[PDB]
Amino acid sequence: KRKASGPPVSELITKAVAASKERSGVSLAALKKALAAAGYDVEKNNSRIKLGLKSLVSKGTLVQTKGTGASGSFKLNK
DNA sequence: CGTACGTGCGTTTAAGCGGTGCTAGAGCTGTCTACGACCAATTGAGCGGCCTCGGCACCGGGATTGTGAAAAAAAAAAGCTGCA
Ligand SMILES: [Ca+2]
Ligand SMILES: [Ca+2]
Repeated sequence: KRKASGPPVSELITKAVAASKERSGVSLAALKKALAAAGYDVEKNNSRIKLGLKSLVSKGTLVQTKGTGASGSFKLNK
């Protein structure tokens, strides 16, 4: 009955947190802190989270509404 | 990407061919009467009509089923640890 709680951590989650936010939103900075809130402070995972972007359009998971140079305002169904 | 098929060879097999010999049975002919058309009178089954009353179509409201997204929780690739 204590503090730590958070995510399931991959493309099951990049699709779940982007959908677990009630509405649309920007960048690596929104998605990672929702994914690292439990206590696992970000170390080497920084390249691993970063990679997910081409992996999502190539495998067809999130369309990006906004964003250019490692920024991406990712969408699901409206 | 792996191998199931096609091609082409030499070897083996029995189909095909002609002939003979045998006789089952196909198919023809004649006779004869059981059987089915045809008939008229008889009459009852099944037709149209007509009435009724319970099954079922439709409704509303509740219980149940099944799908799908998220959130959590087991379970394996991706990183490294000193040992030996
Ligand atoms: Ca005859
Ligand atoms: Ca009737």
